[PDB]
Amino acid sequence: KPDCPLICTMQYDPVCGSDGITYGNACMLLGASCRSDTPIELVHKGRC
Repeated sequence: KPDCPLICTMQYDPVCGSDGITYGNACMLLGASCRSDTPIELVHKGRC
């Protein structure tokens, strides 16, 4: 599973991550995959 970032931004860059969720940003995901529930990933850089 990926890792976590170091505070990306608030430039709403909603990306659909392999799990079924649109994260505020692919960065906010690294934080998720790091402490969400399972090994998440990225599929589309937008609203799916």
